[PDB]
Amino acid sequence: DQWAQQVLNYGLLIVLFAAVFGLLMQIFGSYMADLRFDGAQNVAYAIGG
Amino acid sequence: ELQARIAGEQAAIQNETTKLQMIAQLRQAEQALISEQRRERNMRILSSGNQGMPTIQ
Repeated sequence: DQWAQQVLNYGLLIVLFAAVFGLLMQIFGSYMADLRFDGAQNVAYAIGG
Repeated sequence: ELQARIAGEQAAIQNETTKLQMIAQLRQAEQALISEQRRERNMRILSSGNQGMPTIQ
């Protein structure tokens, strides 16, 4: 019973982290890929975001 | 005549001395201008009038 419970625990962990981490890390990657130190973007806005 | 020729030669060397002083002043001015351009670029990057930021899409 305990072994099955731990298997379920870590399976749910891997599912949740796969999905949510992929989504969040892709969003962060896109945002950082748009970042530029040109004269047109506010440095404070970009770093704060 | 030779004395006056040598005097003119001294005047020419004086003129070169003045020219070298002028060149040194111009060198200093050029360095100051390069620094001014650097600071203009820095101000342009960090200006608070900028309104852009990355977009989430």
